[PDB]
Amino acid sequence: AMLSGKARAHTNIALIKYWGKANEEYILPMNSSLSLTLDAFYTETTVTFDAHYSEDVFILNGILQNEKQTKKVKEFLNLVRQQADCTWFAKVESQNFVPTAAGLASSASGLAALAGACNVALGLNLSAKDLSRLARRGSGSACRSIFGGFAQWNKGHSDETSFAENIPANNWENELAMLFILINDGEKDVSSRDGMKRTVETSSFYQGWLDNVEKDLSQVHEAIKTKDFPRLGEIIEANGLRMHGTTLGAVPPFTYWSPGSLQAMALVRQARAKGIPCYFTMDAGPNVKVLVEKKNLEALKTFLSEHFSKEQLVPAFAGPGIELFET
Amino acid sequence: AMLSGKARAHTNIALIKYWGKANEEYILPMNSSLSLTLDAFYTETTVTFDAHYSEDVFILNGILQNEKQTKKVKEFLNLVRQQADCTWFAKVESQNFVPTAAGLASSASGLAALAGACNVALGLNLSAKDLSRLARRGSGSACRSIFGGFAQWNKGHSDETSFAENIPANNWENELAMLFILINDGEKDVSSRDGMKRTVETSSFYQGWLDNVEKDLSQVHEAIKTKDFPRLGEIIEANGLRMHGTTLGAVPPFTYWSPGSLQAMALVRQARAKGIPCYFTMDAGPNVKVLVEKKNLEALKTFLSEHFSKEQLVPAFAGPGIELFET
Ligand SMILES: Nc1ncnc2c1ncn2[C@@H]1O[C@H](COP(=O)(O)OP(=O)(O)CP(=O)(O)O)[C@@H](O)[C@H]1O
Ligand SMILES: Nc1ncnc2c1ncn2[C@@H]1O[C@H](COP(=O)(O)OP(=O)(O)CP(=O)(O)O)[C@@H](O)[C@H]1O
Ligand SMILES: C[C@@](O)(CCOP(=O)(O)OP(=O)(O)O)CC(=O)O
Ligand SMILES: C[C@@](O)(CCOP(=O)(O)OP(=O)(O)O)CC(=O)O
Ligand SMILES: [Mg+2]
Ligand SMILES: [Mg+2]
Repeated sequence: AMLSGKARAHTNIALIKYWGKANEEYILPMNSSLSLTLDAFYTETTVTFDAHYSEDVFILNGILQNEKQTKKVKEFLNLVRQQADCTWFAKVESQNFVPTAAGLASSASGLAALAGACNVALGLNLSAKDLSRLARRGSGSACRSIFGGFAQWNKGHSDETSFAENIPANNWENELAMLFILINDGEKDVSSRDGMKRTVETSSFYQGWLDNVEKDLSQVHEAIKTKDFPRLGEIIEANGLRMHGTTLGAVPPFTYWSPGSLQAMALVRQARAKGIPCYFTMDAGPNVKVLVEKKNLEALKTFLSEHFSKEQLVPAFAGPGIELFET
Repeated sequence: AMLSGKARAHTNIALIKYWGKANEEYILPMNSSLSLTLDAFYTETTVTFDAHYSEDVFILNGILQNEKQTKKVKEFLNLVRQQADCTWFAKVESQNFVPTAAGLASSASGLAALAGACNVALGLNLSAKDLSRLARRGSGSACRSIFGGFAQWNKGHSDETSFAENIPANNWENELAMLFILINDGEKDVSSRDGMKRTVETSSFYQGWLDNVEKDLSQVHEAIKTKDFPRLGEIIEANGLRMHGTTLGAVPPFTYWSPGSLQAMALVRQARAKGIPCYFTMDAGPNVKVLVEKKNLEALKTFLSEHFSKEQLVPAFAGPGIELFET
């Protein structure tokens, strides 16, 4: 009496940020977002539901995860089980294909992969849209990893209308790259879920954030239509900076930046001034991702080696949507 | 046919920031502010108006200043001359008593001192209030350096009603200190005048800044009345962070922070967690000022030597208002 399934899902990085929930229980977002799915970084996950299991078990890179480390996994299992009316404990075994000690965020690829594996195990037979909705409920950013290339998460107004979709771009995503700059001098960081909640509830800058998301999204779409990279880059760099601005107005205020983050951001500006078109973005942590055209990627990598070891500079390209496998 | 005068004025650091002009021509501020005048850092200035001078001349620490370096000085001379109906070119000789290469902001102490010296030379015989109004027109933050200890700049609504005054605190300012952490890894920085203008005109976060200044000011006043240092510190640290937040929402966005600024801010947080009550604040540049009680200053200095040379840690205490001298 067992049911099992497997999936592989790639990470995505938001160019227009999701920051703050309109509904915390269903992870309905206050604003729509837009991401690029990447090839380099991904998660492979198997799940087994078995009547003979005695508790939920989560293994990550071969290491048994403790209660706190399993929290998003455990909550997703309960909600997928309630949706299937399944009463069995599960075993989740996941492997993250990210660079050693990089400290990448893996909730997007991990919960997306877990959602795909559960869809297979429990025979839910979900469409891509409904698979995105399911993964949304484990982690908002996971719903975009269902899709490859550019994807948009439409905020919607309901569990039924909040989900992601691919954005066709005439293969423009295949001309682009993202160079990760790995920064480790970071303080202990508020989780994305807790930080965005504190920002929604207390930041005097959050209305300014909301008032600007939709125009940024429209201009990303216009830029994609004309393959206008400097225009894309200027929009997404300011969007990310605006997102981080909101945490300095929270109560108490906080920042995700480390000293190295600022050095990296300053160097991106110098690279642009030397004529290398490239634009930075940060999520809920100190790493700095640099959006650049493929033709300019080695120039950018060379320039940045003056201050960062080669271990600290990891390129990624456009990647595919989720893949499901039977066991 | 010559007229001369001299003044000494001390720097002040704003605990509640002035950020943005409601009227650029007269430097009427969008919000009121509140500062501590310091003992360690000051400017001495002599001015001579002479019918036989052939142009305005500004000497700073014995170095002839070029046109761009003289701009605020030159503009103040023209406006004080128009107020006296004086037609003579001037020579300004100023010396800044600040630490070598520290990169301290000297417009407050320098324009205040210049205003005091011109008041003497031209026999304007100004009250402290009217001297504050005069200095306001050269540089907003200079109007607070007329006064010692705590001073408030009331935004007013007119050239007549915008000026600073001392805040009596039952000598509480004499129990306090400010430890400067000198940071030099800073990019080339937008001037305070240009940055605050860009923030007023373009930042989506500026309304959030305005909406919070008056409650911060009220709570500083309540804290002064009860000599409640942790309450003072929490208010002013968040006020400063909110000020810097506004520049990340400007168009284009920018920051005054350097990598070292963030390291310093993180270390202040660690110091507080080790039980040292201290609170940071930054102006339009990378240096970090740390407000601390005198009894806790050497503990703070010791703790911080783990990451900064002793040249980088300069203490200051409460200081006096402006002093005028005849020639
Ligand atoms: N490969 C994986 N497979 C399944 N679940 C995973 C996983 N990697 C992480 N998780 C789950 O996601 C949780 C971490 O997600 P969370 O969103 O809080 O952090 P993160 O890594 O995405 C950085 P941030 O908090 O800034 O978004 C882990 O505690 C675990 O429950
Ligand atoms: N000791 C002094 N005496 C007279 N004028 C002085 C002076 N020191 C500086 N100044 C004047 O003030 C100008 C600098 O003021 P400004 O406000 O732009 O810079 P600042 O040193 O206060 C840092 P910030 O721009 O961040 O406030 C100088 O160019 C000069 O005109
Ligand atoms: C900063 C971000 O990466 C936010 C990541 O937050 P999460 O998606 O991890 O949060 P939950 O929805 O609460 O699970 C920006 C983005 O991915 O859009
Ligand atoms: C960041 C601040 O130090 C602003 C200093 O700005 P200035 O007073 O130098 O600007 P102008 O009025 O245009 O001369 C905060 C403060 O002193 O209140
Ligand atoms: Mg995450
Ligand atoms: Mg100044």
